[PDB]
Amino acid sequence: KETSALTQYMPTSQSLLDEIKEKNGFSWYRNLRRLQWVWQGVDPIEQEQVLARIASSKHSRTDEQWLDTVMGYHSGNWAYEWTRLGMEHQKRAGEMTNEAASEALFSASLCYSIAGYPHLKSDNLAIQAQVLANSAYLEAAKKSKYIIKQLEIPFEKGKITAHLHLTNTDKPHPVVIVSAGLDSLQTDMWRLFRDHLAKHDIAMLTVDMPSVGYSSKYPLTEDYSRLHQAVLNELFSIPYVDHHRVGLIGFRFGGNAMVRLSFLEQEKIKACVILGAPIHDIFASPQKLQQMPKMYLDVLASRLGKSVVDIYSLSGQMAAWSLKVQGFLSSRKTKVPILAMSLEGDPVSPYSDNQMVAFFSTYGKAKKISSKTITQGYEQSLDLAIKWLEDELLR
Amino acid sequence: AKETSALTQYMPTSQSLLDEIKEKNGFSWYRNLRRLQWVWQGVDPIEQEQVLARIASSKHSRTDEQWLDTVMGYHSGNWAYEWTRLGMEHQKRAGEMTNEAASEALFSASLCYSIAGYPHLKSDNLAIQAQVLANSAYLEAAKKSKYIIKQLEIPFEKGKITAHLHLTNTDKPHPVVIVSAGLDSLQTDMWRLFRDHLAKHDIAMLTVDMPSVGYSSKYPLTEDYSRLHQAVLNELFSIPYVDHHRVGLIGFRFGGNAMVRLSFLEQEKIKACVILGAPIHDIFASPQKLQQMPKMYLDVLASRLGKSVVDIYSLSGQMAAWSLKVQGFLSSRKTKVPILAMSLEGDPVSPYSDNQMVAFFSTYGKAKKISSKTITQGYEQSLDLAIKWLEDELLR
Repeated sequence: KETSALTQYMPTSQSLLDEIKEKNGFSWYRNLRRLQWVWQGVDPIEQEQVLARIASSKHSRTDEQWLDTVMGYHSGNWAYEWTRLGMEHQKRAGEMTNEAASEALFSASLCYSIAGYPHLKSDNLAIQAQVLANSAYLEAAKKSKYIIKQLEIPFEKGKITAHLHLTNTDKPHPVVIVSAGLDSLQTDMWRLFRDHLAKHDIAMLTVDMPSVGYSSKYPLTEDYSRLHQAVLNELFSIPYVDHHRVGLIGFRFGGNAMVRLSFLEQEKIKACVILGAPIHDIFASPQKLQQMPKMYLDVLASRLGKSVVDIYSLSGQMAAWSLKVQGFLSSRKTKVPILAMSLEGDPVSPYSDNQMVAFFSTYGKAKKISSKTITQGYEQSLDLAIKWLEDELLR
Repeated sequence: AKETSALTQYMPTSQSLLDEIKEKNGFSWYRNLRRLQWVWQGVDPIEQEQVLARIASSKHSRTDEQWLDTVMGYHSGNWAYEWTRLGMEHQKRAGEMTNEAASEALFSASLCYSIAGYPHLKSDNLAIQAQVLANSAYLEAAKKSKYIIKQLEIPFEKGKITAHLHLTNTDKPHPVVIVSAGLDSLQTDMWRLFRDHLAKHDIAMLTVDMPSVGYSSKYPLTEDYSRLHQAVLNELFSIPYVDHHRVGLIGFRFGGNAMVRLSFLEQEKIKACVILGAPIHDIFASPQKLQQMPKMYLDVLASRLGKSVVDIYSLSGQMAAWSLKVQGFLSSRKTKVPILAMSLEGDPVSPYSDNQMVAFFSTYGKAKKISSKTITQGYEQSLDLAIKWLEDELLR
């Protein structure tokens, strides 16, 4: 029961899947995000090594065309190789100083998360890896000189778990609420804080979208930005944060959620940055959704709790996740300035989607993270985005 | 993230009592290591020593420096931390091994993750997450095993009961043994029992957590605490892999209390029952003895009974309801089920008088006292006696 075969599809969808696979010609089931995972903290060379071991394995795969589908839990297996790297980081933290061990443990946590990626609900190995990601992160916080508090907010018969990151507790700090993509965990953004936000005593408060990680028991529903509203409403009682200086950062669908929030809570938000967020295109165009890779569809099916999946039907009901169809991107612009960006060629977040967001935001801007230029590309774009958000917050 | 030994809340005079007896005993451990030796039969001695030395050697702050296993927080020296480290090593080695060896390394990993959470207190978050690691590793081990392990889900009281059916094969219906570990152990803690004992005669093992424990944590531990095992017994007719006409029961500690009770309630579908270290009457009928039990023992009782603040005086009084004698099972007529009741010499939880009582009220029943104090001899002897008793009835 290897990851890529866990999700079941209807006969006609199996045919569609086979065609998309043939058209793509990709050598991987999973969508590889090597650049982003490096930005998040994975060493390029260790990544190369892990992926090469996955790629070179002679063990049987679910689909030989997909290098990352070695079926048994042993060398070659995706979860296994990534878990081995995480363990290597975690072991080394043994006789290190607290700071160096803290960072070694944060790296361990990311490796475990990637090991479980895309985090399908039914994936036994991913479920276990998520635990490992969490324990590593909490061990890392134990050793860190920064303050990391795990907050619990009661909501709809359950509790929302968020992590607040502070440089100190000597005054309210402007705060940035962050939410990663549906296939990421809230503990995957330590670098965002340590290399950027921390530089100015700007706190980071991470939150899992409904159906993800700590929020896995909250269904998505049409009101998928609700856990964030809940969290926003609790800020006033957290003395270490300045609820008057709240910024937002959303990745992928988390970004879609941050835009919604930017309209719903217009008067309480200072600024917002979204990266690679699906805003309208993919959701309002059935055929486009019908051309997405199986991994992306397995995630959507898993988060929505679809047992046997019918892509045709699914592609039809997603239009509701379009912020244009919802009616946010049509009439009045939001007072919240929004910086919307994504890498060139991203089918999930086309340039047009981000142009839309900027148009309906007072002072909004849509930048395209370019390639071909390394020193003023990915890393620089991220940097500027970051800088701009601060300015809105610190100013 | 409170440290395990500090999670249970006691009323001032109860804490006072706890402090007097802890001071009187002068024990160096919160957790009962002697008790843990049942499960430790699955982990290598050299590894036990190494994990325990790291825990005891730690310079990190403890809730109580008298109890070596109470290092606070998730870092070196912490109990869950150290055992989880060993579990991870085994898990890593498994991926480099092949066949049965790989299977066994994952079973070792699973058992280590389980030990990490011991005694599995409800509000213990590290233990809860360790339980997830235990369950995931157990499932990966089953996938690698040549033996068959089926996770069953039985609908009950607007819920589901999760049980694991272990089989040597599914070529024909097999005699089966329903098992219940204590209130401080998980149903997945018994791979050894099946692999090294039941398996030789193709006897299947069906594990089930008692109410308030593991997979059955959401089921309150009422007075009818044998109901989940009773519901599982009824599903047997529908499981073609088992011979519902050849069913046995093995109960460990409080689990044993539950199997005796079931042995009286279902005298026709149960062909034999064995219990080890089961608290049948003495302790629950003596509040004075209970009041002197170690804190970990009481913490477990309080957690399973779902108490918010604990009053040892009232709690000791509440337990009388658990005596099988007080319940009326051990008083009138004998049960037709053959019950073997045993415990080790000097168990303050399961005295010989307790087991003699059970044997008396059992037709062809027998009580036995394992005069040993060493685990090596006490385990093999008691278990060897158990399997023999079961085989005679079940392989007939």
